[PDB]
Amino acid sequence: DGVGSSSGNWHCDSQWLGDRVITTSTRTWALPTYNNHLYKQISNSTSGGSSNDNAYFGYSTPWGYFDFNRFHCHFSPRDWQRLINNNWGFRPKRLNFKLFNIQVKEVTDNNGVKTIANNLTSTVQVFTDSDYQLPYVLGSAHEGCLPPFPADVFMIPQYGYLTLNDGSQAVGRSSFYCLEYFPSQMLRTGNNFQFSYEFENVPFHSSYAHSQSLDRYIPGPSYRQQRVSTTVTQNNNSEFAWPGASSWALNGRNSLMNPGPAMASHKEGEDRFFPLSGSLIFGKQGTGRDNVDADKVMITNEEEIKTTNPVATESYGQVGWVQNQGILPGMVWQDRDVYLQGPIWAKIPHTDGNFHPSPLMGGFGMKHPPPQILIKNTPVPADPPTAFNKDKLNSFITQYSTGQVSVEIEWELQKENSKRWNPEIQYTSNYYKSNNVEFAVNTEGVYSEPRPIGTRYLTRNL
Amino acid sequence: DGVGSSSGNWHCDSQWLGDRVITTSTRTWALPTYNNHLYKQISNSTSGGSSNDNAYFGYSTPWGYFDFNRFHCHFSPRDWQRLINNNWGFRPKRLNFKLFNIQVKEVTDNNGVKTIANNLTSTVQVFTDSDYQLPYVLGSAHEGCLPPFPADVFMIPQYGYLTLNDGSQAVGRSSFYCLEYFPSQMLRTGNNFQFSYEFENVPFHSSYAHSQSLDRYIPGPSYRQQRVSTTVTQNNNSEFAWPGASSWALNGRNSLMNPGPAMASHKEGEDRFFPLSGSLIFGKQGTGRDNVDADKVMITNEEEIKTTNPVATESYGQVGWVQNQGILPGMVWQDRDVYLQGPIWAKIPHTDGNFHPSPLMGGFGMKHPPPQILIKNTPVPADPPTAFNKDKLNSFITQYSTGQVSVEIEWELQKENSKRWNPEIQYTSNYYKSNNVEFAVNTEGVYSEPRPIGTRYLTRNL
Amino acid sequence: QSLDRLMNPLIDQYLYYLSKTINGSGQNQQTLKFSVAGPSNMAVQGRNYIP
Amino acid sequence: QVQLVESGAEVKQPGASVKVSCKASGYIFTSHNIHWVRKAPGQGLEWMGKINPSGGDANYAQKFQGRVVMTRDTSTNTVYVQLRSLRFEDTAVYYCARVHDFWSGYHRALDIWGQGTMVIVSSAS
Amino acid sequence: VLTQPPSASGTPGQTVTISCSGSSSNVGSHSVNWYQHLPGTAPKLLIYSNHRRPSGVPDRFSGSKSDTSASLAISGIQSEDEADYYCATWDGRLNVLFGGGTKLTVL
Repeated sequence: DGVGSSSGNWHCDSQWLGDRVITTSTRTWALPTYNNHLYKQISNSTSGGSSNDNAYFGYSTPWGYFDFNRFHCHFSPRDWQRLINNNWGFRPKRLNFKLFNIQVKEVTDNNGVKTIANNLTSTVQVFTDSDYQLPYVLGSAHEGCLPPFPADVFMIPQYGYLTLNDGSQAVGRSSFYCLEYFPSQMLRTGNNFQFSYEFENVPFHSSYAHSQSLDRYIPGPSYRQQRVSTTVTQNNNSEFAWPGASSWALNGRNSLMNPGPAMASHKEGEDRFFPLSGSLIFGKQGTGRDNVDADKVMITNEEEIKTTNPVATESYGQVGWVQNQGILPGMVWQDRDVYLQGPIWAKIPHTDGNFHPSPLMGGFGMKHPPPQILIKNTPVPADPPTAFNKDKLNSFITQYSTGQVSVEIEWELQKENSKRWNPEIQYTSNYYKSNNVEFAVNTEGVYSEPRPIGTRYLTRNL
Repeated sequence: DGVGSSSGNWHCDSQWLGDRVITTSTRTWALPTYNNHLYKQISNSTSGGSSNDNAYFGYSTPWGYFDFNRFHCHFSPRDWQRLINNNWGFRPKRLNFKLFNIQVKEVTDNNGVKTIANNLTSTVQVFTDSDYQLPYVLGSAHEGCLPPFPADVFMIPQYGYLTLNDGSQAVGRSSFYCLEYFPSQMLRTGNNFQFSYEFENVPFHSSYAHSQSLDRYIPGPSYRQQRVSTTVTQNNNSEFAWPGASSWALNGRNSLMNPGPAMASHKEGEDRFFPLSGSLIFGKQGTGRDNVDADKVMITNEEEIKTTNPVATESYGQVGWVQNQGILPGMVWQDRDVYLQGPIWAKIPHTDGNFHPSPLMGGFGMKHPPPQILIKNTPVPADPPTAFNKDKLNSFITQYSTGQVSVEIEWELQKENSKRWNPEIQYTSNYYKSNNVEFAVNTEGVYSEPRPIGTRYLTRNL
Repeated sequence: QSLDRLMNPLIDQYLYYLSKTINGSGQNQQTLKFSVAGPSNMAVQGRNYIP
Repeated sequence: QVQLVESGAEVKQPGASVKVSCKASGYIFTSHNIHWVRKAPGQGLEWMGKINPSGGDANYAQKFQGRVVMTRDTSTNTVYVQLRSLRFEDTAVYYCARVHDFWSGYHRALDIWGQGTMVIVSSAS
Repeated sequence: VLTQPPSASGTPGQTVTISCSGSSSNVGSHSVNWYQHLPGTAPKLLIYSNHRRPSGVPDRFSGSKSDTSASLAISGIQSEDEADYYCATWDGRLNVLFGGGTKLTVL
C-alpha cells in the first residue's frame, strides 16, 4: 500500500489437522547484484577445467531464485519426528508462496567508508515460470535452500543454466534465454507478491520397512557398486576412487552413477561398507568444501529396503554372475528414502517416453513441479553525461534489497492400520547427557544437525 | 494508516466507578538488538565441578518481553492510598494492551561521529503467546518492569529461558524453543498492535487485618526460619547466612526457601527480628547490586497475619518441639501481603496436583495468566557479497526501535461494611517537613519510593 | 523444565537476599550485607512454589 | 585459538594520523565487540572506545570523542582505529581486546588481548 | 573514573588487599573486574565478575566486591607475580572505566 504500512506478516506454524498437515515457514533474505547487471557466458575454460567430462557451456544471469526444495525448510525436526513415527506415508497437495516487505538499500562507498541509505523509489522485479519455459535448475539438488533455522537470514542464489556444448563451444541448437523477455512484477517498498500452486496427483511416499522378506515374485533391478569400507585398513591400498565407480555414459562423457536405482547399502549385519557412489553423503555442519576426511560427512543407508531391493554391492544372481539387471515382468521394488535434509521434488524431463519417473535422490517426480521464482533489482542508472552516447550505460548505483519470504505447503497423510501385537521402532532423541542439545544451537550460535533422518520406521506386511 | 499521522494517543488515567476501577498506563520503550540476532546456549561451567546448586543450562534468545507484572506500573501512589484505605478486597478482571507509535532508528557512524537516522521501512515483530507454549518467565519477579513514573523512558529486557540439565550438560528431555516459530505480527512506523484478555476467576485478595486474635480451629502451617536481629551485636559472630538456611532440596540441588509459607515476621513487640529468607526485601532507589548496607533496603513485614498464621521464627508446637508442621484438618491461615512494588500474577505450574496455589510471594495464582508479549527487530542485513556464499549472513546493520506502550486493567473492588465504632487505621503521609516530598522526584529527576506499602489496614472480626 | 529453575537466566531480580553476616575473620565482626538474587547466583532467588 | 593481532609499529610526526589494525582469528568476529585500551607512559590504561563488529557503528570515549575514528572490515576480518591528529601527548602502546561473555548472558569481560602495539610520536626525524 | 591506591607494598608469602572505589552508578550497578598488566606485554584478565576466576588463572587470586568499594586480595605472593593491576568497570552505556595503575613491590 504505502511506505509506513507493513505489507505482510510473519507466518511460521505447523497445523496438524486430521489426515492432512499444513507447514508454513518464513525467512528473511538479502539479494545482492549478481554479475554486475550482465548476462554472461561461461564455459569450462572461463572456469579452467580442461577435461572433456567436465566440459560445459551456458550463461549466468543477474536474476536470483528461491529454493525451498529441501525438507528441512518446511518441517521442523519435531514434526519430521511426529511426521514419520505415526504415519504410513504422505505426499504434498498445495503449496502457497508469498513475498512481502521489500526494502532497498543503496550502498555508498567513500575513500574509506560505505554508508547504507534507503532508496525508497527503487524497485524489485519478480516473476514465476508457470509455463515451464525456462530451464529448470531445482532438479540438480543445488545449494542455497532456505535455511532450516528460522532466525537465519539467507542469501539468494544466482540463476544460470547449461545448454548444449561441444568442448567449450556451443552448437547452433544451443539456445540462450533472456529472462527480461518474461513478464514480471515490479515491487517498490510497499508492494507484495504471492501466488498459489496445486501439486499434481502423485503416489504417496511410502514410509515403512517391510517386516517380511520377499523370498518368504522376485526382487527388483540391480546395478552393482564398488564396496568401500569405513575401516580404512580393509580397503585396498590403491587409487580406485575414480576408476572403480560405475558410470553411465552419454555423448562420450562419463558421468558418475549418483546414486543410481535404489538398492540396499550392505548385507544385513555389516554396517561398515557402503556403495562408493550409491548413497548420498551429506556434509556435517562445519565441514569444509574440499578433500575432507571421513567423520565430517554423515552417510545415509538404505537398510530398510534390504528385503526387496538387492544389495548394491552384490550380484543379482547367476544364470556365471549377472552384474546388471533390467526390469523383468513381475518384479517389485521400493524407491529411495527421503531425508530431512534431502530434496522434495524434481522435474521429470520432457520426453516421448520414460520409465517409473520418480527421481533417484528421493522425492516426488513431477511433470509440472512447482514453478521457479526469479528475482532481481531493477538497476538504477548512475548519472549520464550531458551529451548523448549511443552506448549502454556501464555505471550503476550499488544496491541490494532485503525483505521477508514465506511459503505454506499442505501435506497429506496415510494412517497406520496395523494389527501387529508387539511394539514398533520409533525415532527418538537419546536421553543420555551431552555438551549440547542435538538439533539445537550451541554456545557459538551456529545451528547444527547431528544426523540424517529417514522416513521408514513403521512396518507393513509385504 | 500512514507515516505522518500518529498511530495512537497517550492515556494514563484512573477512573473510579462504583465497585470497579480502570487503571491505564502508558510508557516509552527502547528495544535494542540483542545477541546480534543469534540464539545461543548458556551455561555456567566456571569449574569442572562448577557450583553444586548454582549450575544451570538454557538458551538466550534475542526477543525482548514486556513485564508489567508489578503493581506500581498500574497505580499512582495516591490511587494506591485510595485503594488500601477504603476497601477490603479487590481483584483484576480484564486487561487491555495497546502498543503504538513504533519508531525505528539506524545507527550509522561516519568519520568518527555516529549519527542516528530514521529508517522508515524497517519493521518490528511482536506476538502474544496465548497458548502458554513458551516458558513463562514473568513469575520470578525479575527486574525490567514498566517504570513507576510515567516520564521515565525505559529499556526492554531480554528473554531467555532454562531447561533440564545434569551438571552444566543438558539431557535429551531438554527442549529448545525457537521463538521465530510462532506467528507474529510485523509492524512498521505506521502500525499499532492491540489485544485484550479476561482474567480467570480468582479469589479476592483479602486486604485487611483480623482484629480478633485466633486463640480468643487451630493456626495454620509453619516452616521455621532462622532469626536475624537487625542490630548486629544480637546476632551470633559467625558466617551463618548460608549454613543457617531454610532450604528445600530437589534433584540433589538446594533452593533457599524464599519467602516460604506465609508467616508473621516477628512476635508482638519485637520488630527488629526478621526471618532470614522469610521476607521480601526491596532495595531503595540507587541501591548497589552487591553487598549493600542493611539500610539500603526495605524489609517487608507481616505483622497483620500473626493472629492466624504462626510466627516465622518460633516453633509450631509441642507433642519435644515440632519445627515443621504440615496441614492438619481445621487449620485457618492468611496469605502473604501484596505490596506496591511487588508482583501481581505469577503463573501456576502445570501438574497433576497442587494445594492452595496462591503463590508464596503474593498475588493471584492463575493457571492462565496474562500472556507474554515478545518483540524483536526484523534483522536487516548489511550488504551481502556479489559472490554467492553457502553460509548464513553474519553481518547486520545496527538498529533499534522505540515507541509507546499502554495497558489498562479493570479491577473489581469490595466495599467496607464494618460496624466498628472507633476509627480505622488508614495509611497517610506525615505532615513533618522534609527536604523532599515522598514519592516524587528529587532535584536530579530521580523518582524514589521511600517505603514499601502493604495492603492490610482495615480490620474485620475473625 | 524443573520447579527450581523456572527463573529467567538473563535478568536480576528486584528482590534482595542477605549474603553475609560477618565482615571477616576476627572479633565483633557481626554485620549485615544484602545483595541481588541474580543469574550469577540462582540458588537463593525468591521463588513462587515449592515441591 | 582465539587471537587478536595488532600490526607492527609506526613512527609518525605530530599532525600525522596513524591507523592501527586488529586481526580477529579463530572466532565468529561479529558477535563480540572490540575495545581499544591505550597506555601512555606513566599513565593508567585508557579506553579509546569500542566498535560493534557486525554493526560498524562505534562508541567513542569522552576524551577521544573528537580525534579518534574507528572502521572495520569483515572480509579481511580485521578492525581499524584511526587516530587522525598525533601528538607528543598521544604516545602509547595500543591494544585491541574483545568482550568475552564466558558462555553466559550475564557476564562481560575482555578475555582476549593482542600481543601489542607501540606508537612512537615525536617530531624528531 | 575510579579512584584506587597507586602504590601497594608486598613481601614474599603475604596477601595484598587492593582497593578500588567508585560511585554507585559506575560501580554499584556494575560488577568490577581486575586486569593484571606487566609492562611490555598484553594485560591478563585475573578476575571477571566479583568473585570468579577464569580457567587460565591460578587458585590463589581472589576477589571481594562490596557496593561502591571493590577489593582484590592475592595469596602466596612472588616477585615473579609482581606487576601492575587495574580496576575495570562498566557504566550504563557500557563504556569501560579503568581505575588506575596499582603496581606492587616485592622484597
